[PDB]
Amino acid sequence: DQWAQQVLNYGLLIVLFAAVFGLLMQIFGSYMADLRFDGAQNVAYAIGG
Amino acid sequence: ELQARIAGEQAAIQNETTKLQMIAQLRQAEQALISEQRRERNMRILSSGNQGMPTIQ
Repeated sequence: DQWAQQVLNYGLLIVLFAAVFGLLMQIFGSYMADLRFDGAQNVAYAIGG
Repeated sequence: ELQARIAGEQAAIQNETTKLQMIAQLRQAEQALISEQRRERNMRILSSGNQGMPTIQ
């Protein structure tokens, strides 16, 4: 019973982290890929975001 | 005549001395201008009038 419970625990962990981490890390990657130190973007806005 | 020729030669060397002083002043001015351009670029990057930021899409 305990072994099955731990298997379920870590399976749910891997599912949740796969999905949510992929989504969040892709969003962060896109945002950082748009970042530029040109004269047109506010440095404070970009770093704060 | 030779004395006056040598005097003119001294005047020419004086003129070169003045020219070298002028060149040194111009060198200093050029360095100051390069620094001014650097600071203009820095101000342009960090200006608070900028309104852009990355977009989430």
